[PDB]
Amino acid sequence: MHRIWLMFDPRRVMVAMVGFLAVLALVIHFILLSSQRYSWIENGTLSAAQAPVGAS
Amino acid sequence: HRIWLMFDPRRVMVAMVGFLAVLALVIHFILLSSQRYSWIENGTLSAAQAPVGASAPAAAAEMSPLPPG
Amino acid sequence: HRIWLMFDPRRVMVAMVGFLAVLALVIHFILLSSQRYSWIENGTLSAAQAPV
Amino acid sequence: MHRIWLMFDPRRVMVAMVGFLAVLALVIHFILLSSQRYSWIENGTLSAAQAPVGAS
Amino acid sequence: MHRIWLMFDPRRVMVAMVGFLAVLALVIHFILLSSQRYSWIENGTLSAAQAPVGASA
Amino acid sequence: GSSYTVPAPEHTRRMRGIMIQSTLWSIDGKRSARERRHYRPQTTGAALGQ
Amino acid sequence: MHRIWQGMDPQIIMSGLGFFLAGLALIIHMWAYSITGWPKYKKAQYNA
Amino acid sequence: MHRIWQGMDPQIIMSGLGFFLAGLALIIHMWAYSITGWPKYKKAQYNAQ
Amino acid sequence: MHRIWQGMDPQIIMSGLGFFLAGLALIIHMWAYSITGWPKYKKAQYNA
Amino acid sequence: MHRIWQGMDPQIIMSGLGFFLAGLALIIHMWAYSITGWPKYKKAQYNA
Amino acid sequence: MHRIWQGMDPQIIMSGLGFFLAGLALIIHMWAYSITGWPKYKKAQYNA
Amino acid sequence: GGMTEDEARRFHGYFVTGTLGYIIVAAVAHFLAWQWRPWF
Amino acid sequence: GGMTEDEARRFHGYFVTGTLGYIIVAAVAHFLAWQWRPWF
Amino acid sequence: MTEDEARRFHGYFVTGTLGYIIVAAVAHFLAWQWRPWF
Amino acid sequence: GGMTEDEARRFHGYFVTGTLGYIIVAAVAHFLAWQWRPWF
Amino acid sequence: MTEDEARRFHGYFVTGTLGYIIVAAVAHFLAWQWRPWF
Amino acid sequence: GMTEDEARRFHGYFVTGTLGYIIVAAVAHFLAWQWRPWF
Amino acid sequence: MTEDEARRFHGYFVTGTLGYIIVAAVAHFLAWQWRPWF
Amino acid sequence: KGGMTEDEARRFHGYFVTGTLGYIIVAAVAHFLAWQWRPWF
Amino acid sequence: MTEDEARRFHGYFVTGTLGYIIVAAVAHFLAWQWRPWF
Amino acid sequence: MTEDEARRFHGYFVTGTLGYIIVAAVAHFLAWQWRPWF
Ligand code: BCL
Ligand code: BCL
Ligand SMILES: COC(C)(C)C/C=C/C(C)=C/C=C/C(C=O)=C/C=C/C(C)=C/C=C/C=C(C)/C=C/C=C(\C)CC/C=C(C)/C=C/C=C(\C)C(=O)O
Ligand SMILES: COC(C)(C)C/C=C/C(C)=C/C=C/C(C=O)=C/C=C/C(C)=C/C=C/C=C(C)/C=C/C=C(\C)CC/C=C(C)/C=C/C=C(\C)C(=O)O
Ligand SMILES: COC(C)(C)C/C=C/C(C)=C/C=C/C(C=O)=C/C=C/C(C)=C/C=C/C=C(C)/C=C/C=C(\C)CC/C=C(C)/C=C/C=C(\C)C(=O)O
Ligand SMILES: COC(C)(C)C/C=C/C(C)=C/C=C/C(C=O)=C/C=C/C(C)=C/C=C/C=C(C)/C=C/C=C(\C)CC/C=C(C)/C=C/C=C(\C)C(=O)O
Ligand SMILES: COC(C)(C)C/C=C/C(C)=C/C=C/C(C=O)=C/C=C/C(C)=C/C=C/C=C(C)/C=C/C=C(\C)CC/C=C(C)/C=C/C=C(\C)C(=O)O
Ligand SMILES: COC(C)(C)C/C=C/C(C)=C/C=C/C(C=O)=C/C=C/C(C)=C/C=C/C=C(C)/C=C/C=C(\C)CC/C=C(C)/C=C/C=C(\C)C(=O)O
Ligand SMILES: COC(C)(C)C/C=C/C(C)=C/C=C/C(C=O)=C/C=C/C(C)=C/C=C/C=C(C)/C=C/C=C(\C)CC/C=C(C)/C=C/C=C(\C)C(=O)O
Ligand SMILES: COC(C)(C)C/C=C/C(C)=C/C=C/C(C=O)=C/C=C/C(C)=C/C=C/C=C(C)/C=C/C=C(\C)CC/C=C(C)/C=C/C=C(\C)C(=O)O
Ligand SMILES: COC(C)(C)C/C=C/C(C)=C/C=C/C(C=O)=C/C=C/C(C)=C/C=C/C=C(C)/C=C/C=C(\C)CC/C=C(C)/C=C/C=C(\C)C(=O)O
Ligand SMILES: COC(C)(C)C/C=C/C(C)=C/C=C/C(C=O)=C/C=C/C(C)=C/C=C/C=C(C)/C=C/C=C(\C)CC\C=C(C)/C=C/C=C(/C)C(=O)O
Ligand SMILES: CCCCCCCCCCCCO[C@@H]1O[C@H](CO)[C@@H](O[C@H]2O[C@H](CO)[C@@H](O)[C@H](O)[C@H]2O)[C@H](O)[C@H]1O
Repeated sequence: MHRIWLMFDPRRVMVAMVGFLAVLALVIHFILLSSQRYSWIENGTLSAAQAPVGAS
Repeated sequence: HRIWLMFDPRRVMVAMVGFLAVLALVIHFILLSSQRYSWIENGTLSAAQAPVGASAPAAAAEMSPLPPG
Repeated sequence: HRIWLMFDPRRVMVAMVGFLAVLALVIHFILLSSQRYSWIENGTLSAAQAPV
Repeated sequence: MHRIWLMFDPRRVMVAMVGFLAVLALVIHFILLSSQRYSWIENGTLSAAQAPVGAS
Repeated sequence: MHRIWLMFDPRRVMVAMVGFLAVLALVIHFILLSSQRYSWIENGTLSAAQAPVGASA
Repeated sequence: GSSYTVPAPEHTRRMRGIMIQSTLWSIDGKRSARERRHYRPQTTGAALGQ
Repeated sequence: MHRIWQGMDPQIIMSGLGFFLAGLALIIHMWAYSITGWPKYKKAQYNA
Repeated sequence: MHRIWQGMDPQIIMSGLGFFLAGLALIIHMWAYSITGWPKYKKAQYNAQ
Repeated sequence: MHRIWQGMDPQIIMSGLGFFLAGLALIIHMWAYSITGWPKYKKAQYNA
Repeated sequence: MHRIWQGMDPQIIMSGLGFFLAGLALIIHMWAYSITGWPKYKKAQYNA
Repeated sequence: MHRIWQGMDPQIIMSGLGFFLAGLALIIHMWAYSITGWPKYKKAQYNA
Repeated sequence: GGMTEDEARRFHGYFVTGTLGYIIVAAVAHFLAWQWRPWF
Repeated sequence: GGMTEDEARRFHGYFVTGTLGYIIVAAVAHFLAWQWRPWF
Repeated sequence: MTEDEARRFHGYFVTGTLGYIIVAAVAHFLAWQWRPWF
Repeated sequence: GGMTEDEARRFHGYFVTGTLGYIIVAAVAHFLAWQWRPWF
Repeated sequence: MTEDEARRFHGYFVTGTLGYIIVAAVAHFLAWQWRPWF
Repeated sequence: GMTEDEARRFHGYFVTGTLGYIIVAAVAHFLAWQWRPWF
Repeated sequence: MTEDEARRFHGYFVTGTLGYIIVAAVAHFLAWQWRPWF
Repeated sequence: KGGMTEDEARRFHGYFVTGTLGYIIVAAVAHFLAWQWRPWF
Repeated sequence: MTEDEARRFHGYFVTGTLGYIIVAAVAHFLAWQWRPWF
Repeated sequence: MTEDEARRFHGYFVTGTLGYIIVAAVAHFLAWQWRPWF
């Protein structure tokens, strides 16, 4: 299993992994911030029963 | 397998990871843009309250001013 | 088998995989854009109540 | 009529034939799909008497 | 009569002939399809008396 | 408008470009092209008795 | 009379003759179905 | 008369004959279903039950 | 009659036979389901 | 009859057989659930 | 019968078996929760 | 290619008997289908 | 090229007996189905 | 490319072409039964 | 290659034993299912 | 590539292609059960 | 990369583990049936 | 890349593929419990 | 030289004329039966 | 580019061009029977 | 690199990855306490 590091450079893999993880985290945080239910900067103080819910 | 003699694992691994990434992102985005599976807004609804059969090409108004937001 | 002496198996398989992936994507997209087979929204409808 | 393969490379002939045939099949399928009479994805369950016909 | 092939390459003549013939067939089929009288995908089940005719004088 | 009513498919445009009526349709008059401008009417298998 | 077959492959002659006969038979069978009206009348009898 | 087979490949001949016979059988079976109307009437019997 | 098998790979033949049988069996099972009305009637009994 | 296994990997044979049996069992279990209506009726009995 | 494991290391086999058994147990536990009505009834009692 | 004269003779014999067997079997099938539902 | 004449003959024998077994078992299935819900 | 290889390839090509044409004929007959275009 | 004559024969024996056992237990499963909810 | 290499690749290619067609056929059978298109 | 004796011993251990798993699952299924039968 | 290296890589690739592929099956079953799509 | 030298060319002519004749007779019988079934004139 | 092989190629090419026109003439005959354009 | 260098890097990488997953899981548990999404 460790032998994968003889096929792929650990330096390149770590750099690519960090870049991907940062991009994914920023995208998820931004998607949540653009939503109605999870726009926590404005409505984060609401209780879970006061938070917006999509149309039923 | 002999498939790894014709195809170098180094290149096919990157192609495979890219394909799986784009496919998963496409499916999650399609689900997020649907009425029935827009889980970030309606995930707390039960299965009986979830929307059904709401294709409706003009499901929303096309022309309107911007909201105050 | 001797076709593979006239055509490279690597190139043939790469072209086949690419073409088949594109075709599958196109068919799934056409079905998703339709009214009768918009399964993300319609999937729970029975066949009688599906659009025609 | 095998001598045609001595004038034309079988490899290039077969590649060009496959490409032309695939494009032609796609064009015919989509011409049918876009028509009113032969949509077959919305109206495929209709019988031949209920299918649309062009205006007389 | 068969000396014509000594001035023109038969390999380069058949390819041009096939290409021109394919293009011409596609163009004619498409012109017919874009017309009203010969839109056979839609009105092909009509009889010759029911088929559309263009405006007269 | 305070509320919104979803129109019938036959009254809905397929093309969502804003200026399509004045840039193309005002100069286009092909019959089949005109037909493909809107969605087609729909029903259900039960309503058709099938 | 047989000298006309000289210098040609028997297989190509048979293949061309088979293509000729198959196409002609399909065309004439459709022509005859239209003239006689056979499948239509029998099918109408059975699909009453 | 057998000399027509000389110079060919028996596998190719069998493959082409199989393709021909299978396609012809499919086409004529659909033709016969339309003419006799067999599955239609038997399905009507077993679905009207 | 066995001389037809000469030169062919038995595994290729078995793969082709399995493909033929699976496709034909699927087609005819759907055909028979549509004809007999099974399992529609039993399913209707158990899902009243 | 055993000579059909000549030249083949036993692991590949077992992996292909396992894929076949898993897919077929899944398909037929779904088929049987629909036909018998078993989980549906027992869920209705327990969840009501 | 033991010769089926010749040439394959045990660690990979055990990891694959563990993956299989984990997935099966999770899926069948969800299935059983849906069938039996547990813990929905006990949760309803305790959240009254 | 292949199919020398002798194997051509043998294959012609086998092809002819197979063709005749197919012919007779189809004849019986048509005979039964005629009594079941004649098409003329 | 595989399947020389000897093993072609052996394979032919096994193929024929397998085909007969399949056909007879299918015949039993068809008899049972006819007793259950006859077609035409 | 000898004439032997050309002939051997041509046999396979003709067989494949015939298979394709026959399957297309079956498809066209099915489509005609479902919804005729003439 | 692999699975030589002795190995192929022993593999054939164990394969047949496994197939027989599998068919037997599946038959008992179908018998129980038929007693519980017959499908014809 | 040699002839035996071509034969060995042909075996896997043919088996994989045919098995893929069978799996697609089963998928179409399930889709027909859920919502027929004819 | 396993040998003949290694395969034999591994197969014995594998059989014993499978039997233990089966017995434990049988006991659990008996308890669950006594609690809430599913047929 | 030798044959033994391909064998060794194939073992790990197959086990990782299986684990990933039907950890996805667990995910799909959870989603079906929450909100069925058929 | 090429295909169907004079001897087998004559033999090919013999079989070909035989086949053409047989085809003509069987087609004549088919047209006869068709005429008694549904005459087209 | 010898005159004998050019004779063979002329025979084949003229026959092919000839048959193409005849098949197109039959196509036009069928089209005229279906929907005349004059 | 050598096999033992890859061994040591693999140990460190595996530990880091699993620790990251656990910390993210705890963050998700906290977010569930604040505002559940199902
Ligand atoms: C209404 C019709 C009748 C009936 C009438 C008949 C008659 C009559 C006959 C059969 C025959 C057979 N029938 Mg039936 N049969 C019925 C219902 C069934 C059911 C069922 C649970 O409903 C099953 C399992 C079977 C099974 C069988 C086979 C044992 C046999 C055909 C051999 C064969 O498959 O060759 C094909 C070989 C194969 C391997 C087929 C493979 C097909 C599967 C589906 C492939 C799966 C691939 C992959 C795993 C899929 C994954 C998909 C996922 C989406 C990823 N029948 C009903 C009750 N059946 C024939 C026979 O031989 O009988 C002895 C026969 O003559
Ligand atoms: C309103 C218009 C009509 C109609 C009117 C016509 C008319 C009229 C004609 C066609 C012709 C053709 N039509 Mg149109 N057609 C209609 C609808 C269709 C549809 C469809 C989806 O509805 C399709 C797919 C076609 C397709 C075709 C092609 C088969 C053909 C053009 C060949 C070509 O380009 O060769 C390009 C070049 C090539 C080299 C290929 C040649 C292939 C031909 C079929 C045979 C060659 C024979 C030659 C001697 C070789 C023999 C070999 C030996 C046997 C060994 N038609 C509608 C209903 N069509 C034309 C034609 O040629 O018909 C025969 C023609 O004249
Ligand atoms: C419905 O509307 C429309 C369609 C319009 C209506 C119109 C319909 C029309 C016009 C139909 C025309 C039908 C037709 C004619 O054209 C039909 C003609 C059909 C024919 C010819 C069938 C012939 C079948 C022959 C068979 C089965 C032979 C099989 C032989 C076998 C098995 C043995 C081979 C030997 C081997 C392998 C070993 C040999 C030794 C070897 C090798 C050795 O020794 O080495
Ligand atoms: C809306 O209406 C519009 C659309 C406008 C109107 C339309 C109009 C037009 C223009 C239509 C055109 C029609 C047309 C004609 O032009 C169409 C032409 C069709 C044709 C010709 C199809 C031919 C297909 C042939 C195939 C698939 C053959 C495949 C060969 C195979 C499988 C064998 C290979 C095996 C090998 C190689 C192994 C041996 C190798 C060996 C021994 C070795 O390697 O040595
Ligand atoms: C729902 O609607 C539709 C879908 C229409 C309805 C469905 C319809 C149809 C058509 C269904 C078809 C079903 C079918 C088709 O025939 C089903 C066919 C099923 C079959 C064949 C099952 C066979 C299973 C065989 C098993 C389990 C054998 C296992 C053997 C083992 C374990 C032995 C291991 C050996 C070893 C270890 C020796 C190693 C030695 C070595 C290595 C050495 O010696 O070196
Ligand atoms: C709305 O609908 C619209 C869209 C309008 C209508 C659409 C219409 C159209 C036009 C549809 C077109 C369909 C089509 C086109 O022809 C469909 C054609 C489909 C085809 C051909 C599918 C073929 C699939 C083949 C596969 C998957 C092969 C897999 C091979 C495998 C697994 C072997 C792996 C190799 C190995 C292991 C080698 C090891 C190395 C070795 C041995 C070594 O190194 O030696
Ligand atoms: C709900 O709806 C749907 C889902 C549709 C319903 C349908 C469900 C279906 C169809 C389910 C199918 C289930 C199934 C069968 O198919 C399930 C099959 C399960 C099986 C086979 C389980 C086997 C478990 C085996 C175990 C635990 C063995 C453990 C061994 C151990 C611990 C020993 C390890 C130590 C060793 C070896 C020593 C090393 C020595 C060494 C290294 C040395 O000495 O060298
Ligand atoms: C909305 O609907 C729309 C979207 C529109 C419809 C669309 C539908 C479509 C088209 C779907 C397509 C699905 C699809 C196919 O196309 C899906 C295909 C899926 C597949 C195949 C997934 C496979 C994943 C495999 C994985 C994760 C493997 C991991 C391997 C690991 C971890 C091991 C690696 C480490 C090693 C080896 C170390 C040892 C090295 C050693 C020893 C060394 O180096 O020496
Ligand atoms: C309705 O249509 C509209 C348009 C409305 C009206 C108009 C219609 C019109 C104009 C129709 C015109 C029809 C026509 C034209 O004249 C029709 C002409 C038809 C003709 C001539 C058919 C000929 C058939 C010949 C056959 C079957 C021969 C078979 C030979 C065989 C089996 C023997 C082969 C084997 C051999 C030799 C042995 C090899 C030995 C070897 C190699 C050796 O010995 O070496
Ligand atoms: C709307 O109305 C608008 C449209 C505007 C009005 C229209 C206007 C116009 C401009 C119309 C034009 C029409 C036209 C003329 O200009 C049309 C011209 C048509 C022509 C000429 C067609 C000719 C076709 C010929 C073919 C198919 C030949 C095939 C030959 C074959 C198969 C033999 C090959 C065999 C070989 C090679 C083997 C030997 C090998 C050997 C020896 C070896 O290799 O060794
Ligand atoms: C609506 O939202 C949308 C977005 C649409 C929904 C979609 C979501 C999707 C698709 C998500 C996809 C998620 C995903 C993909 O699989 C997620 C995958 C995540 C993964 C794998 C994370 C892995 C993290 C690993 C880490 C952090 C490892 C750290 C290791 C460290 C720190 C050790 C290194 C230091 C060393 C070694 C020092 C020693 C030096 C040594 C020894 C030396 O130098 O020698
Ligand atoms: C919608 O309605 C429509 C569809 C229209 C209505 C339908 C219409 C039609 C026309 C249907 C057509 C049906 C048909 C056509 O004839 C059906 C044809 C069916 C046939 C032929 C079935 C034959 C099956 C043969 C089998 C199972 C043989 C297996 C052989 C075995 C097991 C032996 C090999 C075993 C080994 C071990 C190998 C040893 C190897 C070696 C090397 C050794 O030992 O050396
Ligand atoms: C190993 C592969 C799978 C093999 C098994 C697949 C088939 C499954 C067999 C199901 C067998 C259960 O068998 C079934 O048991 C139940 C237990 O409630 C019995 O049920 C009986 O008791 C219950 C509850 O007390 C009553 O509601 C019911 O009316 C009565 O019949 C059924 O009469 C019997 O048919």
